[PDB]
Amino acid sequence: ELPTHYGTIIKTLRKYMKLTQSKLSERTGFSQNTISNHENGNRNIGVNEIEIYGKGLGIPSYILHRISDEFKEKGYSPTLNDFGKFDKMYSYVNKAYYNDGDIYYSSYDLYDETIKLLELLKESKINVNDIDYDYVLKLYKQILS
Amino acid sequence: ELPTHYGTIIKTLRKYMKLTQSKLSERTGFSQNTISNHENGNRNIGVNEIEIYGKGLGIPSYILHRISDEFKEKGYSPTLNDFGKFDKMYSYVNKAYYNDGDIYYSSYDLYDETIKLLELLKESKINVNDIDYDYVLKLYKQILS
Amino acid sequence: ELPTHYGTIIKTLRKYMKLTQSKLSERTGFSQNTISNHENGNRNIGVNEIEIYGKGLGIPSYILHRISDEFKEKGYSPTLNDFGKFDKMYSYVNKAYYNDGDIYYSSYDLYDETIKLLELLKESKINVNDIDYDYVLKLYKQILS
Amino acid sequence: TNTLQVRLLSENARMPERNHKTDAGYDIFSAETVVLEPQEKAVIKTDVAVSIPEGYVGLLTSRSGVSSKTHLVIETGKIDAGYHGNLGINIKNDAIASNGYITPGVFDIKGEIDLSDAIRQYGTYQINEGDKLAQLVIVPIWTPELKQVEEFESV
Amino acid sequence: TNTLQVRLLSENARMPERNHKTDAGYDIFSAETVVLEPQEKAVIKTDVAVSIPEGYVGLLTSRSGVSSKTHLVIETGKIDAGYHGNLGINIKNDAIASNGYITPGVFDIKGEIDLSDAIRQYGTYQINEGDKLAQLVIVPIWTPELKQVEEFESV
Amino acid sequence: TNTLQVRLLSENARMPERNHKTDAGYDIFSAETVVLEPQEKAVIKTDVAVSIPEGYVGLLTSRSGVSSKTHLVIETGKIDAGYHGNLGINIKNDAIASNGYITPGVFDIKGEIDLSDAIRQYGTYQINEGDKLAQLVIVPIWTPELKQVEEFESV
Ligand SMILES: [Mg+2]
Ligand code: NI
Ligand code: NI
Ligand code: NI
Repeated sequence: ELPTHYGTIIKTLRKYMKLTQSKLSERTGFSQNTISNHENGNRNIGVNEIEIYGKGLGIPSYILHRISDEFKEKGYSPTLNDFGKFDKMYSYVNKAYYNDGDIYYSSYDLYDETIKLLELLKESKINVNDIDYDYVLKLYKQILS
Repeated sequence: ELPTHYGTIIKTLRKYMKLTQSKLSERTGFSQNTISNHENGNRNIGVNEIEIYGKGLGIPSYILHRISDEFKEKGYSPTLNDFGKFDKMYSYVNKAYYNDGDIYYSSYDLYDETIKLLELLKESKINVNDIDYDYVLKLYKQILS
Repeated sequence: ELPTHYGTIIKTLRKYMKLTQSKLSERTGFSQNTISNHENGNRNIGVNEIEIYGKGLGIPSYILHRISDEFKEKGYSPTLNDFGKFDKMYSYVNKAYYNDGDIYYSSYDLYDETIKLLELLKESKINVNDIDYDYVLKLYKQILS
Repeated sequence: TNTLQVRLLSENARMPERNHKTDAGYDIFSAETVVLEPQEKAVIKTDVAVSIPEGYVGLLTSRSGVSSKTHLVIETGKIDAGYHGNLGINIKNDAIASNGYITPGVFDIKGEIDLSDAIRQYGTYQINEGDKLAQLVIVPIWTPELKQVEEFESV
Repeated sequence: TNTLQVRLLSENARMPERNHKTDAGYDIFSAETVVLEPQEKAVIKTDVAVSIPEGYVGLLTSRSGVSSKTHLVIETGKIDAGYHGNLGINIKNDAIASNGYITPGVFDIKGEIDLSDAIRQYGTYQINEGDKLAQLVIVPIWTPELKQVEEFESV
Repeated sequence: TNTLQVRLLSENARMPERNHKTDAGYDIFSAETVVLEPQEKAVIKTDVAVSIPEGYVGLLTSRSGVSSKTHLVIETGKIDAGYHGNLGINIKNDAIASNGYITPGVFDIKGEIDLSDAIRQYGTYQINEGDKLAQLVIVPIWTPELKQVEEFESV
């Protein structure tokens, strides 16, 4: 049985992806009652269930566990709070890993690397929306040397 | 052409497994006449034939060659003589190799290791029948450090 | 677009293999007009086209590129000039690589190695036609130590 | 059936991870904290077990970022179908110790240095519980009967 | 469809080569010139890119002549389906530096020595643009869904 | 047909061995006795030959007990379909020689030490005729035609 904060993680994520409890069930195969209990904290959720939510949400399952690890270290998840920024940046990061040798052969963890890139921007008051792939790529190579 | 002592090895093994010359043929596909000649020392046996006897006896073929190597070093096979004890111990040893990391990653040769475990017991006048898996496992890890 | 000397390389090779422009087309699937233009220097040839000529000529494609590299270093190809000798020797060399451990595990480049063996013979005025596999094998091991 | 069964053997175990359905492998995590001075060897426990189906072999192997930016060398383990024990990563620190040079610093799995509790040879790595150390790649296999022959012959 | 798509990324790139239709692999060529003193590491650019199809992995790996007659050690890279960047060869010179011993000589990929422009540690290799350094072997893979279980159970 | 043809090339050759039908590989035996001081390399003869069928590659590779309890490092050889010569195991002793330290002792393939006929560097291994040194794992392969493209494109 996984921690109960997974309920919040799945609700907030479901909402971000613009999906209804009924529409998620249609993709996951859970009962709407089961989903509501999951999110409410009624039913505990298992590791195997987390794999199914990921597929239905169109998010890699391991990311949900990383968010949960943030809950445990602090008491909340900055990543979950600013998930829109994480989405944008994680997509640049993936495009770099699969298309540039300097990234592909040096990278250690794409998630942690996405977060260090966001944290660097925040520290210099730069908005993720006002920059492009090539700017990120140059910076990303800097943090891998 | 393999040495003629293979005839004795196959007879004694056939007998240990409670199989008749006719029943072995039924599983091997040799003629009863061929089997008798093999065991009597009439026909020499080939390496490819040894692979077939192993399958029919339900014993890994390489073990027959190891027994034969004992014949060559001494003039007889202690293992063949006490084959019942070897059977019991070899089974513990295999269960350990496929279920415990300390054995799986350190083991060099399961046959030689089965024999060193028996020889250690003999040197302390301990009967193989009066001990269990967990006792063997502790000892087996000792001989692999 | 590849260099134009590839036209000469394909013509001279076609002729060596005793094939007509029509017969090559039958095996390659090019138009006789295309082949003639290729050889004449009209059409430039692509890398993908070189792969098809190789298959039709029954020669490994990479060899055509090696001949071309000789054209670029000097202004002509000694290998192409004495291609009959290269053929004979390359066949010994391949038989050695696939049948003798000393060659298989030590070899660096079968083409360069074929050429060093010919160059050694030439320097001692020895005719390739008057020697056999075993003589080459002994020499080939010498140049790999 | 296209599923792989996994056992978590302790509270330090992490379920293996994959980015992309098309990726070759599953990333594998250390369950323990290990210090390796130069030329030191260990088999590092993951507290995970898997059931490789018949006809396959599992390959427990290195990651490009780790092997190209550190001296940690991983020897590819071949996991048999039916091995059900704890998966171990077979590792050497192949840095060479430089004369004296001693330090309180230790390198991590990213090639970076921090400060440690003790004095050791310069070049020492410390692996941490939760380090993303290896991957698992599963490939099909051919397992024929052997036949001895005097000369080879056409199939 | 039985074809592999290849991109040549520069004028120093060489199309991969194969002798014999039955050979396991395609020989791969260095696109650059690199000096490696003892214990030195690099990822060496080929200026080639490939598109490994779904269900496979590419193995970028060593050749017997190179690895048995030199100290150059290549760590097998696992190329994912959909990696489309420049292919790199992950290499270490695992010779050990002997005390002093310095030299103007450098060893090549055949184990032979020539004379160089500078003084370096005895044992230094120089890799040249066009060296036939590695091969590419492509094998099929199993990529299942993971299921956690309390105990293993029959398929 | 599910059989692999094998040639025994001498009286020192041993037929390859397998425990369990489901095991990934066949254990392979040294046909000779070899002393390797630290950093010494050799290709060790088995006096065995095999005929790998078309569409496969043979992988001649290490065993966990040997590689984790000794400094003997084996580089995985790729055996082509149609290579019919003597199979060789590509090996280095990757222990480092410690200053002076000389000894009449030699280590074996189990990590143990015995007494030898000569004085050598501490860290020297001796491999014996009949040592169970490597395994053979056979996997299927994809061997396509190459096509050059300006840009990649969907299959
Ligand atoms: Mg080393
Ligand atoms: Ni996403
Ligand atoms: Ni038995
Ligand atoms: Ni030819």
